[PDB]
Amino acid sequence: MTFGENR
Amino acid sequence: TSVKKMTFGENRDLE
Amino acid sequence: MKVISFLNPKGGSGKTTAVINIATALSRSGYNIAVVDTDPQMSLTNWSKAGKAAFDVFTAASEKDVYGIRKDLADYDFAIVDGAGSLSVITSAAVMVSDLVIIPVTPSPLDFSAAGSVVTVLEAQAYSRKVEARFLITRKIEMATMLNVLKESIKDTGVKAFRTAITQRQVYVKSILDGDSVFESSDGAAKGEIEILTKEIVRIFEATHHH
Amino acid sequence: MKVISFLNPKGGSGKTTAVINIATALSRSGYNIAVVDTDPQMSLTNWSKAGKAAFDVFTAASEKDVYGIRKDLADYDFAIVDGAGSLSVITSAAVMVSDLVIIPVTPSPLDFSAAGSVVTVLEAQAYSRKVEARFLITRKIEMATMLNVLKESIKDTGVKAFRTAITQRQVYVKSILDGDSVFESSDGAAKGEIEILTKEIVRIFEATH
Ligand SMILES: Nc1ncnc2c1ncn2[C@@H]1O[C@H](COP(=O)(O)OP(=O)(O)NP(=O)(O)O)[C@@H](O)[C@H]1O
Ligand SMILES: Nc1ncnc2c1ncn2[C@@H]1O[C@H](COP(=O)(O)OP(=O)(O)NP(=O)(O)O)[C@@H](O)[C@H]1O
Repeated sequence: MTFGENR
Repeated sequence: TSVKKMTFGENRDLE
Repeated sequence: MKVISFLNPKGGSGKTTAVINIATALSRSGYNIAVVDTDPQMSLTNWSKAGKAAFDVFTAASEKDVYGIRKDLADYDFAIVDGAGSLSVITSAAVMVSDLVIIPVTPSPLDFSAAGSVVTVLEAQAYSRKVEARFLITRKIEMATMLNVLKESIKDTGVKAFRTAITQRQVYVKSILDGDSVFESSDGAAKGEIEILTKEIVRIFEATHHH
Repeated sequence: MKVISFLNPKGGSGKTTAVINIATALSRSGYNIAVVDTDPQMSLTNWSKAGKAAFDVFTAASEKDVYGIRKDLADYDFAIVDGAGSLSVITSAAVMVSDLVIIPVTPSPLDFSAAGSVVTVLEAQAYSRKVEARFLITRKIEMATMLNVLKESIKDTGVKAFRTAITQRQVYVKSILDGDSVFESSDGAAKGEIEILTKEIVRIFEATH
């Protein structure tokens, strides 16, 4: 999730 | 629902 | 005349599928629509050679064919672009000559990979001529988790996204196998959303007649 | 050491998602596996930034890094390449240094297009060193009408496939959304097929031992 927001 | 269901497979095969 | 593009350098993003169903929805609504296929594999074209489409189909051999669209398909009402699945100049070309850019993204983590690409070529174009843009959720599955993980990504970018999304349905696929679109079948789950999504696009150019 | 490659220019074919679950399954059996990420977006590499990974990750700065494989990853029992979702030099580089080339294809017809350009790169390599080839049906769905079309798309090319198609399940997605394979899930429907698909992959190397 943490990286999902990032993209 | 009808018409061209094989003509694509047929050619995806040719490619 | 207005140009419209479906650009997203990633492969399973449903660009082609969207273009067809959306274009049909526009033609059967009165307008005259011409579509330009820019795929080196000519999937949309290979499709058009079978059942009669409701819009006009063309085929590009290079970016030379895209840069001159405002010239060739000028008598038409809308020019749609099925962008190449590659990270080519087509994405660069398209934006250069468009009144609207649609970025198809799917509910997945590996899909938002080069979706960010298009966004920067538009901001980069914003200098010479402001080009509108909207993201398009596609193959929307039922996962609140992933939907937010994308929804958030679609926000940081700084661009809008159509209130409606393209759901995943075995019809959107089954229809391309035969040769029809989605309006050549009784399924009313899709026949509706496409029609609603299309009504949005019409509103966008409605605000260009207002100002 | 041996090299397995997953190539297909088409981006909806699940090349990245397959590798994660097959290589993960390959490590659990006692094998030391290493995977090379050639996608310019580096997906199999970002996903693995989650620690959870039974294999080793090596990113590719260019095709020059895909070529000198046996000179570097020579210590691993296996080296697997996440294909590039673009028509490029990658496909050409891979086949040249492989012992097996797996080609993911989906039910959707227009998803088989580039299945061709690849099959003709192998036909070229046969002149120097024939590279084994197999088609891997992924994201399968019970669509008879649609699967006969894909069943035939393969036949013509004249290459064997896999009696174990990777099915379409939500677990193959959520698992990746957190940073795991499908072996980190209660879901046993997926772990099954892969454990049987992987077995197949090894059989190709037994006939020759
Ligand atoms: N709304 C949808 N519902 C169900 N299946 C879909 C939908 N949109 C796309 N698909 C399927 O997913 C695949 C990917 O769609 P497609 O439009 O071909 O992507 P692209 O981005 O056009 N692919 P490419 O031209 O290789 O970049 C297709 O083969 C479709 O069959
Ligand atoms: N067996 C499967 N079940 C469910 N979803 C799948 C499966 N295989 C692939 N997908 C999904 O389909 C999308 C495309 O898969 P992906 O593995 O990213 O393709 P790629 O080959 O990685 N694409 P590209 O990098 O453009 O070549 C992803 O969002 C995956 O989550």
